Amino acid sequence: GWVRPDLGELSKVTKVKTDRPLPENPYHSRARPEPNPEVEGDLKPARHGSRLFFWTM
Amino acid sequence: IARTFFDAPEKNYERTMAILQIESEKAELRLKELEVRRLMRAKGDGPWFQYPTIDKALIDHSPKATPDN
Repeated sequence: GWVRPDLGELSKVTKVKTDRPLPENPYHSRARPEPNPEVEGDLKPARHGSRLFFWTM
Repeated sequence: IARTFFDAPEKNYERTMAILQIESEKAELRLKELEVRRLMRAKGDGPWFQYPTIDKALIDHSPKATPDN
């Protein structure tokens, strides 16, 4: 009483119910470096202009 | 001559005080800028001298043909 599978039946993606837990760290990765602090706040105008030699603005 | 053409000594005095304040603030700002640039060149933790690295949005996380990857 065995039925031969048709075309594309064996190539299906199926689901599996298993008791073993999901590995939370399969790559054995360590702690990522902390990113740089972002930029925040409103843009105030430059204090006393360019401040390049004698230029006032 | 003093009434018609010449500025008052008080006006010149306070104008000089304002000028000195402005250039003193500019000089302290310049020194702080040089120190900040040196520190961010040395450590690289701030917004400047952030040379690009590889973006991590190009990685494919789908299962591959071989399980060992």
